Amino acid sequence: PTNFTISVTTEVMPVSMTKTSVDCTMYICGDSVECSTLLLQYGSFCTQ
Amino acid sequence: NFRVQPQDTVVRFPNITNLCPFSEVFNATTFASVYAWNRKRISNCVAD
Ligand SMILES: *[C@@H]1O[C@H](CO)[C@@H](O[C@@H]2O[C@H](CO)[C@@H](O)[C@H](O)[C@H]2NC(C)=O)[C@H](O)[C@H]1NC(C)=O
Ligand SMILES: *[C@@H]1O[C@H](CO)[C@@H](O)[C@H](O)[C@H]1NC(C)=O
Repeated sequence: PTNFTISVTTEVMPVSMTKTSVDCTMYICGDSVECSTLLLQYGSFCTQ
Repeated sequence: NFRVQPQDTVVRFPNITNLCPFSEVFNATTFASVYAWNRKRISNCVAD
């Protein structure tokens, strides 16, 4: 080569995504106390 | 998540002033044959 080109190029890399949290009783049962009572057998799964 | 407990109770039914014809359909003098069974429309009444 007898010449050169100074090249600037971009590289887009994801780093983080959206941090999310889930309230199980509001999703599964909403505001009903009967479903909230029945959901007490599934608390370990929601903690997981 | 932040829960708000209900305090009052709201009941909203359409305003009906008539009882349902229980005596007309249960204490009728004659009943239809099963092959020619009678159908009666029931509307605008309170099913006590
Ligand atoms: C169904 O209809 C019959 C016939 O109308 C009613 O029997 C009458 O009942 C009254 C009130 O007890 C008596 O005074 C009469 O003697 C009965 N017989 C007749 C021929 O009128 C019966 O009570 C009715 N049942 C209902 C729930 O309304
Ligand atoms: C190299 O290229 C540049 C343009 O990119 C030009 O101005 C320069 O004269 C060249 N150099 C050489 C041919 O030696």
